[PDB]
Amino acid sequence: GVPTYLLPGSGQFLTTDDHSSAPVLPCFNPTPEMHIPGQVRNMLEVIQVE
Amino acid sequence: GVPTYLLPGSGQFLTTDDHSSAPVLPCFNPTPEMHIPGQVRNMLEVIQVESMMEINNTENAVGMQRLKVDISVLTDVDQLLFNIPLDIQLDGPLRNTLVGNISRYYTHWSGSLEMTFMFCGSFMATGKLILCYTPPGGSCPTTRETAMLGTHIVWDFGLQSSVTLVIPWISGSHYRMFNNDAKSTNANVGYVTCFMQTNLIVPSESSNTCSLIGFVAAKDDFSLRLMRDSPDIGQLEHLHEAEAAYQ
Amino acid sequence: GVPTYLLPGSGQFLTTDDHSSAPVLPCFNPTPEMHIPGQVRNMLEVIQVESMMEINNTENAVGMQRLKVDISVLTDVDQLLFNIPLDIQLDGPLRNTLVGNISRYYTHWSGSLEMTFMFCGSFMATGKLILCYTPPGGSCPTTRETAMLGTHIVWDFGLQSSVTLVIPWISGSHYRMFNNDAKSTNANVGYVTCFMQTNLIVPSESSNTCSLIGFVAAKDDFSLRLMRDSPDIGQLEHLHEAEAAYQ
Amino acid sequence: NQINFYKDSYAASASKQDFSQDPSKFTEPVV
Amino acid sequence: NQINFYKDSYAASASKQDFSQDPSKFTEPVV
Amino acid sequence: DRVLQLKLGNSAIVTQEAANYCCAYGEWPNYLPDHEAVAIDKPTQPETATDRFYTLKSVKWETESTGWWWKLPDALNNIGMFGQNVQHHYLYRSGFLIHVQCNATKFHQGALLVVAIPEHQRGAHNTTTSPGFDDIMKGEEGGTFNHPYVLDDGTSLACATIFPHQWINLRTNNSATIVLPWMNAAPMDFPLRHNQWTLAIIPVVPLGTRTVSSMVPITVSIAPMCCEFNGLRHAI
Amino acid sequence: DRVLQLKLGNSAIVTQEAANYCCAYGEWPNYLPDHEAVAIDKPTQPETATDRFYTLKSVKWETESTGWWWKLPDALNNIGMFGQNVQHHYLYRSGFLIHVQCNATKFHQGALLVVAIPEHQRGAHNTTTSPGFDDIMKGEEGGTFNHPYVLDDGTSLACATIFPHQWINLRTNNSATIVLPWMNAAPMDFPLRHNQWTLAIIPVVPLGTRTVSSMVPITVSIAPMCCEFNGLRHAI
Amino acid sequence: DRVLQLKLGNSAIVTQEAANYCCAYGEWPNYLPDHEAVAIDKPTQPETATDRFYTLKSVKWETESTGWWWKLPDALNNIGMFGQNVQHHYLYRSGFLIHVQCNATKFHQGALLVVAIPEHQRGAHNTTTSPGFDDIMKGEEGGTFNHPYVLDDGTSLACATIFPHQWINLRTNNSATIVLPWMNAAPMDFPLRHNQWTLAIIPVVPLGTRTVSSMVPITVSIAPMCCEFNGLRHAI
Amino acid sequence: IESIIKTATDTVKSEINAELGVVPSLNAVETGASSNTEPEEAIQTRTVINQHGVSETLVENFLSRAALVSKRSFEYKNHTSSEARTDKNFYKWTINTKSFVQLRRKLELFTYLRFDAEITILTTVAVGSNNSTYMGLPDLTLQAMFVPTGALTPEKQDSFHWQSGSNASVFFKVSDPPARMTIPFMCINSAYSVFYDGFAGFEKNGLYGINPADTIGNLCVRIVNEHQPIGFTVTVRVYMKPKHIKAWAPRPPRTLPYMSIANANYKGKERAPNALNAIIGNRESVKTMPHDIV
Amino acid sequence: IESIIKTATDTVKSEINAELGVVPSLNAVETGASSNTEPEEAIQTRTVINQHGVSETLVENFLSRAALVSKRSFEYKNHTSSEARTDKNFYKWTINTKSFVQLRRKLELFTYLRFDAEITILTTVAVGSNNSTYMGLPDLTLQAMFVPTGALTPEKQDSFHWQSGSNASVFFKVSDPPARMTIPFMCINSAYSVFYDGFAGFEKNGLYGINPADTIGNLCVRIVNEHQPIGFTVTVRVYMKPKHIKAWAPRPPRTLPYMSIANANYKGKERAPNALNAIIGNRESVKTMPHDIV
Repeated sequence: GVPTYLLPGSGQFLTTDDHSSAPVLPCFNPTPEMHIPGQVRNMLEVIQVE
Repeated sequence: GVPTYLLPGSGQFLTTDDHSSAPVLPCFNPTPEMHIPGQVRNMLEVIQVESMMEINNTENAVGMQRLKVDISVLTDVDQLLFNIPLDIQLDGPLRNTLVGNISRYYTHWSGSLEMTFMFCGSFMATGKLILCYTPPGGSCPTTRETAMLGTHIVWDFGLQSSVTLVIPWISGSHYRMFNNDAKSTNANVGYVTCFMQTNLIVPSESSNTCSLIGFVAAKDDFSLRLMRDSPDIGQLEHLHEAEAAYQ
Repeated sequence: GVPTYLLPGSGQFLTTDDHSSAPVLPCFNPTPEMHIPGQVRNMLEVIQVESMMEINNTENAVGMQRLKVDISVLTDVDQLLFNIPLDIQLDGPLRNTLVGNISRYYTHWSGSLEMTFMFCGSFMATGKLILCYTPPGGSCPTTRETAMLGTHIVWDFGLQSSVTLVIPWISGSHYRMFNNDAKSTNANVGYVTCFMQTNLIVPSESSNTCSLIGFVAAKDDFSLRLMRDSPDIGQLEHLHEAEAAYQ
Repeated sequence: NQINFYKDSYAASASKQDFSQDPSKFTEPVV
Repeated sequence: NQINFYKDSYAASASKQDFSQDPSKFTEPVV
Repeated sequence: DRVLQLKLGNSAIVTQEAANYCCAYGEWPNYLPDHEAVAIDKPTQPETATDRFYTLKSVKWETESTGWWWKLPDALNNIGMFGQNVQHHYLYRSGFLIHVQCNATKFHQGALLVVAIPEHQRGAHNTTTSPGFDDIMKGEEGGTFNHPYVLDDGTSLACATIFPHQWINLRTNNSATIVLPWMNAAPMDFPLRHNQWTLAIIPVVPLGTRTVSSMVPITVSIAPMCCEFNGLRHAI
Repeated sequence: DRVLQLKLGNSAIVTQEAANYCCAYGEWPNYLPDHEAVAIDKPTQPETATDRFYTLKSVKWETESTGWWWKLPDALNNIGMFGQNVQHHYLYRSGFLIHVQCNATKFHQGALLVVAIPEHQRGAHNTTTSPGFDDIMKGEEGGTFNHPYVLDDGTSLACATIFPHQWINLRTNNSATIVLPWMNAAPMDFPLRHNQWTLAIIPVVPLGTRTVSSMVPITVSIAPMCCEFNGLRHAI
Repeated sequence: DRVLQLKLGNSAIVTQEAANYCCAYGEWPNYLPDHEAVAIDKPTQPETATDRFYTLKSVKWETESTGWWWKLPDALNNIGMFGQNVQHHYLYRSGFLIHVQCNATKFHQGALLVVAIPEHQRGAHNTTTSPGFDDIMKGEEGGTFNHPYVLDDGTSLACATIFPHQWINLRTNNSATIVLPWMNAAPMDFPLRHNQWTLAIIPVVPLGTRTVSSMVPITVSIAPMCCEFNGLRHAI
Repeated sequence: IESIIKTATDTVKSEINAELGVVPSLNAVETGASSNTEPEEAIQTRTVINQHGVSETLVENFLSRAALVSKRSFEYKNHTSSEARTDKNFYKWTINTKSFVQLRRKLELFTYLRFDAEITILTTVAVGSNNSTYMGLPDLTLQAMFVPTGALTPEKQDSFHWQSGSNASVFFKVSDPPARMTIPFMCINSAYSVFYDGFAGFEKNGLYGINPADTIGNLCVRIVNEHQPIGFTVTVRVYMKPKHIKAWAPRPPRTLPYMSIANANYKGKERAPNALNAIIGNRESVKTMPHDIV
Repeated sequence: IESIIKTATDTVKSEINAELGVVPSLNAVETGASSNTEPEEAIQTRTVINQHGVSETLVENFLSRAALVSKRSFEYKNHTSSEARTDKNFYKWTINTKSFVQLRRKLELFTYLRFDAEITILTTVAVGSNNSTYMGLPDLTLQAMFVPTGALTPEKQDSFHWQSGSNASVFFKVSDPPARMTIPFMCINSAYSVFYDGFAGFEKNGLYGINPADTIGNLCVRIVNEHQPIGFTVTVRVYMKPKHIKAWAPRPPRTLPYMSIANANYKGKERAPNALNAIIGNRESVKTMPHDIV
């Protein structure tokens, strides 16, 4: 809460980090998903193709 | 939450800190564990295993002769065979062991030290050894009658050919410090002085200069606190293939 | 969580702050507690123990003569034996005590001050002492009839050979300040003026210059707030073996 | 009121809650 | 006491809680 | 005042003009419990052989006598069976039974603060050098106070009654009794090179009388209660 | 002391003056489990054809003999059916059964630490260059120790008993037995280019006797237990 | 033959070629019971401080060596914590644990009757005068036998096996163990002026061998079992 | 005993208690401290409920104040060029409780003290007087490595003992919050003996009062950054806050000024107060009141 | 086996155990380490309950100390103008466990080590000696990119391999907390073989001990900011804290001084201790006690 000490990995820009960041439009609703064919959720779906 | 004030220990790099840090690959699954034999989860698993003491510790003893002590057929009784200083955190015969080198990664240690001596003579070489750990406070006993007042064990070689003098944990404090002074009350441990009991008798066709290998391990009552850098290793200069791992 | 704004008191080093900080050894188990006698968990445990007042406080009294007051066989009645200023936070006879020196680590104090006087004369030395704590507002009473109007106790020596004048807690405020002025309403405490009641009578073969040791402690109604650095000690210069603890 | 997030019990906040006191150790060490 | 807010199990705190130990692997590797 | 009988081993002390004793910090002396122990070797526990009231050399009390002190166990490091067990063992754990007899007449004026100081790290006046062996380990005879007014360590005698203390105010007290348990951060320590206690007889009121000035001895008799000895070695 | 019989395949070793064996790190050798496996091809599992106690060339023991070492599988990389499966397969997983026979008379004094080093990354004295093939892969004959006192890698022989170890202290032990399982971070590895184990016979006490100095052979017989072979290719 | 471990106090003796011990007259050593006691003062009971195997000076064994003897408690009257309790107490009651180590080779021929004589009232040859202090109380070093064939008292060595006895026949016995309880008509006696036991090492078969004649020590280690000390006085 | 009191205890109403055969104010100082309370005798008290503060004067709260233990101002320049004894951009400080008399006297009220040391390092950069120009204060990363007592300490700034593979080190900037760390209670005994009536070694030539058990360690503080062309006086102030205090055997407070870190040697001021022959500043007489109201 | 002990084990009370036919202290070293415990023989122990520390000496806690693995001081100037081999405002460091002997010896106690590497990068800026004037320490943003072993590494500061589209990079300032990241356990085998008795390639000319599986990667550390007119010695100190330690097959500690990063080649000091013929500093004899109490 109020007592917070900064970690050694604080203020750095990791490339592979996954922390949630700020929106720029505060109420942006994206266009809804349509069923585009061939949804790729893993590289193994592309890997096992000749 | 939102109101956050920085602590005085914020933004620092502690070496022993345990806070969780950022991943670099965001979905890295490591290779799964296989059952590699000998899983080591504590230093006490390595600590209670025997390891050769450098008992000889003498300039004529080169290499192989240092890890054994040459006990000979003496013509007279009540001589000191050898005496071992039990500074497991200071340079001595107990330094080049598992317990000594690993305990030198710590400043404070506790627990009983088992010390197993294996008689590496012939089968027909007979003799009794009296091994006496003396508690600190006085000088090292050079005579047996001053030595047997302490923790002494009498060992006939026989068929078993090895003994374990368990050095007990008698100290005023709960732990013993390193402190770089072997004279201190909280650092001096005692002296393991081994003497002839009934002399070493060998046949004429067996070697008179018999040899003894001693070991120090500990028991499960051993313990270590205040981790420090071990002085066994040391870097005065950047080694070879460093600056070639950079090029 | 993620939205965090720094407080104005963030990044500062408070001396009295209580936030948890980082360990340096990540798995250090300390040595376990033994029952050392006299566990001190509050200052009131040290506060209510008696401690010698420096009643004599005079340049001819050197050392040992300061902690006692020499009460003599007076030829006439109604003289002031001694008067003690009760500034427990200011330099005086109550300064060199447990309660004075420990309360000088605080600015605000409260509670009754017990003051036990032990007659260290002979057994045959008889006499009555009247000890009168006077509440502040006026001068120190040099005469007994002005003194007995306050909190006075009459003490015959007898077999018990000690009395306790309990100085009560009469003040306008809940606490008394240090404030470096002994004239102030919230700092002046009163005056313990001890007088002859029925004169000190000794035999000719006992010492006429009898001696009295006074003590101040407190009761469990004592209390201390606003911790400060005590002016009893002081560093104008870096002491010996400092800069030799660095070399 | 404790933000002890580290794995050591010695790293915690200064426990100013030990209100138990026994002055009779030092005031009345008799009988 | 763990502030592992990242999605990887390898990113967690140093788990100094593996108190299980078997010295008989190395002390008594017999029978 | 209070008649007190202290009987341990073969020794017994009777006093007829004593006060109640000063059982230190509300605890009796005790042997080392199993959860409290550090040394894994079995303690000696000599009991009645080393519970004896070892009577030390009495010191003369005069008008100018500043004070005296005997460090425990250093005062009994060479005396009796306790002394022999001190040289023969590297570790000990013994409490003490202080009895200080100052027999004086009813016309004698004087007050001895008998104060038991835990770890009297003594000071040296006008020098920054630490006190040596000849300034600390005086043994059975026991050191005299150079400056007892500051307790010879920079502290104050005036606050020394926080320590386990008695008085031999000679009005109605001729003998003092302070019962100390084991007082160390360690459960056991080296008796030859660490004084867990000391006993300081300080005449806060000196000897003053107008009769024939007789020799008043201050006799210190210490009975090591619950004495335990670990690490049996040669006589150090 | 303890009579031990080790029978695998067509081979059998009897010893009458051995100790209890040194089953390494408390685990028997085992074949690769299904959850543990990496290679999807079926392992060979030759069993009794490659469980044979392959007896190596015995090394002579003298007074000045520093020590000897045989890298596993490099010692058996060319010997027998195990050697043929080593050349014919790119992946293997075999534990080993070390039996070291040092037959000596009852008047012979000597102690061989038989120490099984996992990944002996050996060192070279007075040079920063890595040891080549001619300093590492000596094969069936097995390398002699240049500096066994430091275990020829900068470590210490004095701490080598943390490794799976036995002694041929010639008082009451003539033969040593160390039972190694598979020891690798990988489940399987190339036998021609990685030594998962090595066996080091180090005379910590050298051969000393005052009778007729006879030739004492150190005979190493290794039986590959639970040997598995994956990736059947040509003879490499 | 029989491996025997004797652990008391801080001391421990292991022997690998011993026989069964000689617990004397079928009784263990014991402390004084309440119905058996005479001295009304509390015994010391130092236990582990004085249960230590006090190893005496070993005597050399030759062909012409007649015999040796150590009187108990006179051998341990000055040695260790038992010796300190001997000087510090007028009464004692201690049994003993005799362990005699005579380490010799398997080619050595010899037989030592280790015989514990209760009240060896020794004789003097060709004189009617009683033996003095210099002929009886030799202490730690222990007297040599002038005429061991008659047990140096007019009796016979040939009948000495009625006493608590062992043999160090060097064929299959290298160490002897005789466990003596308290042996006196009184429950307690003066240790400085009465020897309740003695231990006599008599080479009934002397040292004979045709190898290199090495020094064979006879090492006597006595552990005072159930040692009790009464009448705490000054060091006599 | 068994008092878990959280405030000052209240007094009860006292009437005229002139009872023969009992007297509370008559006590024996020759036993200990007296038990004569306020409603017992010498005052006819009233029932006042005492709600006064106790948590502030807890021995925990008494000793949990972050006071200075190591103020070292070392220069940061080319020390390797020409220096002999001075701190070559690094100093090994033996962590002692005795360097500064305030916290020394505070911990020296007790014989034994079990505490974890919240070491907070506040480091300040100033420009040395040789340069005589500001040119900005640099952001300096400093390594404070806790070495055990008697272990191998570094000899240089880049001494290759600063790797801290096993030793615990904290890296902290000057443009940052001060380095807050908690040194454990690491004594081999169950408390820090703040006083030691004994010697360190079994030889007779040991130092008096220096028990290495109560010596906490060695803070080796260095600049991790290499040298600047401008020298900078880096004043590193280690403040130690003793936390989780368990205190034993309370003592007289130190009255005379301290002379040495190692021992408790004493020499008072040349006149009272806090003088060797007179701890209290002297009055004119026993009958003379200083600061009397007139 | 099945011991989940959390403290040191307590000893039980031992009496006189002189029993014929059994002897605990007589053991066989020719089997393994001996099982003769303290109450079994050689001491008549007492029942002391052992509450001593074990969590500090856990192999996790033994190896979870952030020790230095890469101290590289590279200049930050116009390196493109005239430099030949030196680090052109960037360095590719092959992440090895062997660069600094402290953490090298700590991880080289074990044959196999499964851990995630908490890489913490503490970077310090100093002014180089050519400028000889402070003029402030600049706030430098640095990119540390973890490249897989053998993959394409950058050749310049602006080499267009610093985009880090697939490679994982961390951007961190010098006026900031040090860069804390966790490199995963990324070995293709189930532990890092700290020693390798083998060769990397199937050819006979491979390097001994360099298994590329246990080679962690390549930390390519650069200044993201373009060059200043003032050159600055940027000393980047990568400290690696090995976390989630699982250790296998413990080894003798390295006694001789290390010579090379690549191999375990040995050459002791010119006299004992830690010499090739004598690891321990020599005494006068077997019967001579060093530091004996006198």
